[PDB]
Amino acid sequence: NLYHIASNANYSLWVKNPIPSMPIAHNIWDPHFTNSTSTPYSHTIITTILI
Amino acid sequence: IFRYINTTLWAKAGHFNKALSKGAKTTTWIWNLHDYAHDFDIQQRSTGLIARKVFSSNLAHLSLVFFWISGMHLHGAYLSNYDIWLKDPKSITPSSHLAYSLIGQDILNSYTSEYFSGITITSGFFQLYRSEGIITQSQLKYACATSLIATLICLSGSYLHMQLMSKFTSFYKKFQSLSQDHLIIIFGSRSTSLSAHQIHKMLPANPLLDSGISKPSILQVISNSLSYTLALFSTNLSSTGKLLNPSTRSVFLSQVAAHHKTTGVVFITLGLIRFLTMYKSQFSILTSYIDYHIVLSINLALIASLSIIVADHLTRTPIYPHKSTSYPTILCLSIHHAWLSGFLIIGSGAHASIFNLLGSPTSEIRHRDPIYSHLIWVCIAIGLHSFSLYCHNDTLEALGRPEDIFHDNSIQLKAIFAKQSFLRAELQPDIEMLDKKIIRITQELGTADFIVHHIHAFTIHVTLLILSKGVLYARNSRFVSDKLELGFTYPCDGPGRGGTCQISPWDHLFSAVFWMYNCLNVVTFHYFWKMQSDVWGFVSIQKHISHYSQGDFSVNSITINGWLRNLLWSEASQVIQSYALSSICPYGFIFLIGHFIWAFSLMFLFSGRAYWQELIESILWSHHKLKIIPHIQPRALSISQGRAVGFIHYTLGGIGSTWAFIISRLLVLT
Amino acid sequence: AKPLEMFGGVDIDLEDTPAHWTIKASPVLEPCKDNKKFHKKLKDELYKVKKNQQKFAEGSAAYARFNKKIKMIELRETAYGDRLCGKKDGLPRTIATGEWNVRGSAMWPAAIFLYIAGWIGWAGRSYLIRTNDAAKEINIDVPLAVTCMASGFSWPVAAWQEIVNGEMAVPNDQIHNGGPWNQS
Amino acid sequence: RVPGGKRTQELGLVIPMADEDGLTDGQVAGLFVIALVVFISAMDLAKTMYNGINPAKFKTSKGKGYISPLVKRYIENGF
Amino acid sequence: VITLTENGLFAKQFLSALAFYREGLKPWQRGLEIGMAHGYFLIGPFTSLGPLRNTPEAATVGLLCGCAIVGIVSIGGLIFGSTIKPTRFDKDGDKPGAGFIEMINWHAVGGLGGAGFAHALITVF
Amino acid sequence: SHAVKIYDTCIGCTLCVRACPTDVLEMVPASINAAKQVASSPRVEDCVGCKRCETACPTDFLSIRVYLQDNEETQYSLGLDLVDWS
Amino acid sequence: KYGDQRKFAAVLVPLTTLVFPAVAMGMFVLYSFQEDAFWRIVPGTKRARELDEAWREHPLFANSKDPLDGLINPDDYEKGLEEAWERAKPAGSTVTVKDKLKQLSKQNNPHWESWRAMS
Ligand code: CLA
Ligand SMILES: CC1=C(/C=C/C(C)=C/C=C/C(C)=C/C=C/C=C(C)/C=C/C=C(C)/C=C/C2=C(C)CCCC2(C)C)C(C)(C)CCC1
Ligand SMILES: CC1=C(C/C=C(\C)CCC[C@H](C)CCC[C@H](C)CCCC(C)C)C(=O)c2ccccc2C1=O
Ligand code: SF4
Ligand code: SF4
Ligand code: SF4
Repeated sequence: NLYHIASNANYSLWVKNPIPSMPIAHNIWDPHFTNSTSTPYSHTIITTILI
Repeated sequence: IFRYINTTLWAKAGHFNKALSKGAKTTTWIWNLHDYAHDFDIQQRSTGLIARKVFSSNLAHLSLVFFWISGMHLHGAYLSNYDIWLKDPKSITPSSHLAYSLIGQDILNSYTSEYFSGITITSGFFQLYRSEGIITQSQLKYACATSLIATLICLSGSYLHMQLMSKFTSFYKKFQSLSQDHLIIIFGSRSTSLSAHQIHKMLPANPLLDSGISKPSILQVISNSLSYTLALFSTNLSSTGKLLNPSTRSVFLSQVAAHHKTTGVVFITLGLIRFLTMYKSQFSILTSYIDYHIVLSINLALIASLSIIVADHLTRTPIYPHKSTSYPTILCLSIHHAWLSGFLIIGSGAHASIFNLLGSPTSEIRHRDPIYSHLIWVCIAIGLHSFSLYCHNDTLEALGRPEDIFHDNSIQLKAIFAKQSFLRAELQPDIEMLDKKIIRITQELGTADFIVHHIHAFTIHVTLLILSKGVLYARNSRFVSDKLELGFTYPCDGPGRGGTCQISPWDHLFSAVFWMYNCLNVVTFHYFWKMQSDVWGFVSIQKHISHYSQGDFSVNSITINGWLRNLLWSEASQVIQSYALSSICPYGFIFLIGHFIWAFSLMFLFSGRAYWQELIESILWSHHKLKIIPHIQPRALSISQGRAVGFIHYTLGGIGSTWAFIISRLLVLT
Repeated sequence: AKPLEMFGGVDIDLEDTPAHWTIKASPVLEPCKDNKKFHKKLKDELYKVKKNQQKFAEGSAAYARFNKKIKMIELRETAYGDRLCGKKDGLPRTIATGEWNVRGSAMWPAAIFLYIAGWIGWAGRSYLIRTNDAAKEINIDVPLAVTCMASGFSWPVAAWQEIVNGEMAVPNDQIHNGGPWNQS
Repeated sequence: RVPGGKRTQELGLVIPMADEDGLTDGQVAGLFVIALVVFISAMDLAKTMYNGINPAKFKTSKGKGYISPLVKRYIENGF
Repeated sequence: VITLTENGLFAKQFLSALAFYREGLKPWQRGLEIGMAHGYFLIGPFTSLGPLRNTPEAATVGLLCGCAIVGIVSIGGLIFGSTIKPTRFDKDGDKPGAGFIEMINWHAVGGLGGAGFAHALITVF
Repeated sequence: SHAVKIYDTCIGCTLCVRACPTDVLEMVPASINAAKQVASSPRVEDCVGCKRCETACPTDFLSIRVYLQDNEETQYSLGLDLVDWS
Repeated sequence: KYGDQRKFAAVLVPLTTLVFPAVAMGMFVLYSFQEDAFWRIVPGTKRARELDEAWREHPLFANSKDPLDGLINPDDYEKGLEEAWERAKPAGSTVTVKDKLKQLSKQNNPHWESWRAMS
């Protein structure tokens, strides 16, 4: 848990504005998703994340 | 003869079975007494008594059905708004069912007419009465009187035949006589009698109502005396079913009368043909199937199949006047007969098993392994195929890949044979509508219809697998080699051989009831969603159609989430938000009660009787402490009884849940 | 210092007097006849039933039955006025503090039910004691059964007189204690 | 991101994402070295637990065993 | 109990003439024949109605997936031959199960070949 | 294989022997009851475990007790038909 | 960029959720056919016999399985039991303590742990 918060997460940004922000559990790497468009779990071209 | 009809056995409960003669030592005795009540085969005395009991009980049940018909007729004559429904059926909901003003139950009666408040009936009896030319209250009075007289006659006949029939009685075994007289005199000579009834009382009456004279000059024209109208007054050429009656939105009753006349002629001619026709192949079946349980199973299967044909033919082959627009009536008439088809099919399987255990089976039981094995394979194949197309669509829609799912706008599985099945109906290239309501439009079958039909096939095949496995493996098996000596219904043979629970044919029925229920719950949901989405609904004057579900089926029923959201959640808003709403309060309450009963069944389904026996003993300790000794010793339910109670509560609760869910929604929408 | 905000909405009495031990002194509750939610709820009941009534004919029997229902609703409104309801729901409350002298108290129904339930149990126990046979449980001796049923009225005294005189309970060494848990 | 649920949309709750990397590849490799050490030690422990204690070691194994001086005291202090 | 579909003349001669049963075939020949059949057939379900069914290639993906299926079933056959060790294909005086292992290896080779041949036919034609 | 044990409370019913579907039980002479006979289980390797013997035993608590041993099952104690373990 | 950790994912996720599970399943089905398979729960394995004998070879655990282990001086116990039975022996009873105990120890249960005959 500590690693995934360190690497695949946004603790450095959530700590600044915790009330409206949302933490990240870890990235999503699943080849079954759409290789096109953008999943509802990612900010367009950015990687996929879980709260 | 009748001097032996004595009440001395009324006080002596359990007299009919010699296993209950020891007295009620335990509470298991009560349940056994109730279980063996109608099991005439195992009861005391000779085989002649079995025949007497069977025939007289048939007559008594027939009297019971006649009493039920009489009650419906009296409700229609004296507790109904059938008058205003006759005058204006498109604005008045049928109601022959009131509720007393007690405990606020007054909230159940709802506005059906300006002078009537009551519970909207969905039995379709009003449409039947109108199709039966019943206009005045006197006609319903005399129908009720005749049904009561029939009840008394059948009750007296059941009473008499327990002593008219004797040890020498043999008329029930004369199967040639039974088949011939039944076929000819009933299917032929009574079908033409009903054709006569229609030609002489419906066509004189129903055209008069459709001609706009609901007055019918009171009795001056309605009371027959209309031999200037001609039998085929408004056939309008065409073909029967191609052109519906524009006023009542049904097939013209002249065509129905012609149908009954021709069917009676056909049945009479078949009875004449049976003097010399194809035989000597069903002859092994002829000799080996002369027994109560086998003929009972055959008749149950036949009647259930006829029930499902009735369910599918009562909805979009409209026969009854003003019935196609009455959507709750159509829904009820389909679904009730669907459920009865399922239940009577299950009963046919059970009595096939009973016949196998009592009588001697036939040749097909010797290669039972290939039969019940290819059945297993086909069940697995169509389960891993039909359902999973739903799982595949669901997963790929959740993943955001709608172009990879099985839909019309995607990889599409065309219903090739159904799309080429324009043979049925073969109507003209448009729809029919009576009054803001769609009478019938052809169901355009696509991918979702293909998948749900395969789901139906899979569920039917699994239920049949359970039934045929119970039937074929009744006498013996590779697991237990003396299942015949264990009887028809038994909990198990013991925890040995790894475990032998639920090997009896009774337990096979126990599982088959669950699987039949699951089979036609999907049938009920498919019908209930498809009709709302694609057939029923309002209209627009510009030929545009606004259905009730707004075409949700072809776009949502491809995924399980679609069924959960657009059927069990969005269409359950009517039943769930039904408190304090006059008509639909009981439906919301019954929805809640059905959930409670269904969950309550799980206590019997999941638990064994030993835990309950030990708990009962712990409680009996406290009872004995205070000198409260029940000498009918408290015993927990037997294993078979526990399973039976669980199955009954499960099916009853689930059926009640669906019942409320569909009926409340259709009453609100209409 | 405003206990309402300190405790997240709930308010505390803050006073230690015996006069506040009654339920009627609670600040959560309020007499129904001066509660806004009670008025609104029963007015909505009257409005809904009246709106249903207008849908029917004036001279019909349904109209008369709806008039009777309206009278029942208004009688219910005036009868529950002295009953306590919460200051936010308007639904009258049932008092389960043993008050014995408030509207909607649970002491009177408790007493009535306990008497009649003890009556039922005592009648059944008397019948079982006087019919020490299984044949008498399936074929009830109706005269004896109704005799015990009528005799059960004196259960609160007869039962206690049996308890103290050693005629109700039985020593544990005379009934089956339960399964063995040891032997070796 | 396409939010779901009423509260996220009606409050504007957002999930910030760092534009940097988080941990460099060197740090991940440093963690993976010790993860591999844990993995090897855990496989060894699984082997030892699977095989269990060998009492017959006193016939073949060298040495003569040892009971620590506190373990003797704990033996004779009671139980 | 003899039935037409298993004990008839045609059924018996068809089962006996299968690659698994045909007389006079070296184990590698049976493996090669079965593998060619499997590899040629397995390409179709992937190159069509697959995840990349509409891509310009849409067939090399199917080729890779079919070769993967052939390899997986060959690994399963190797597990079977190293655990059950059928000895009906071993010649006399050989390591038990050697014939079955040879058959499975040549099934893998034949699956590769059949998959490649189906892909070549699809691309060329 | 299961474990079928016969206790002293046996009264020589022979019902347990008659109810056994695989001839596990037999009657042996004895002197601890008026019937001068007690049951015995010389062939429990053929005991499937159906417990019909326990159903048939009329003593207050069964003079014959079958102890199920599932981690012990043999081909005879499982009633294997399609498959041979020998 | 916020990515660039997916270079690790594209190797690890396929590896540990496909290659490792498949290798583990194949190794498990291979292990299922060893004579040592599940030797701690499955009766009649060779390693179980060797472990039991190894325990019995330890000087402390030689007479560990005997339910009667513990009697420091069994001769004294037997003599006291015989003396106590002599004063209570019924009339001209011919049963001694020694043969009574010998026949009370010898029962007839051939089908007990008969699975100690294959491995
Ligand atoms: C024409 C129809 C018909 C007939 C004549 C029979 C006749 C018979 N069946 Mg049978 N059966 C039928 C249909 C039929 N069945 C169907 C459709 C099924 C499938 C469910 C079965 C399943 C079945 C089984 C599994 C068994 C029988 C048995 C029997 C025999 C004894 C029945 C008995 O004593 O029960 C006495 C009657 C009862 C116990 C009725 C109790 C009420 C039921 C169980 C619950 C119904 C709940 C109700 C609908 C909802 C309540 C309303 C709620 C709001 C409160 C007898 C030969 C038994 C036997 O031994 O055969 C030889 C047996 O084991 N049948
Ligand atoms: C539908 C149908 C059917 C069936 C059919 C089938 C079953 C088919 C199959 C088919 C198939 C299944 C085919 C296949 C083929 C294959 C092939 C033709 C292959 C080839 C291959 C090759 C040629 C290869 C080569 C190679 C190798 C070997 C290695 C190296 C490389 C190479 C490439 C050189 C039936 C009769 C039932 C009926 C109806 C019709
Ligand atoms: C609860 C339970 C019992 C105990 C339940 C018993 C003994 C039911 C009998 C209790 C009385 C006699 C039922 C009478 C009806 C109820 C008292 C009231 C029902 C109607 C109310 C709504 C008024 C079993 O014996 C049993 C046996 C096998 C499998 C599962 C179970 C099981 O789940
Ligand atoms: S659990 Fe119940 S059904 Fe199963 S073997 Fe035991 S007693 Fe029979
Ligand atoms: S049934 Fe019981 S009491 Fe009778 S002989 Fe067998 S073991 Fe003895
Ligand atoms: S459990 Fe069954 S097989 Fe075993 S001894 Fe008892 S009756 Fe015989």
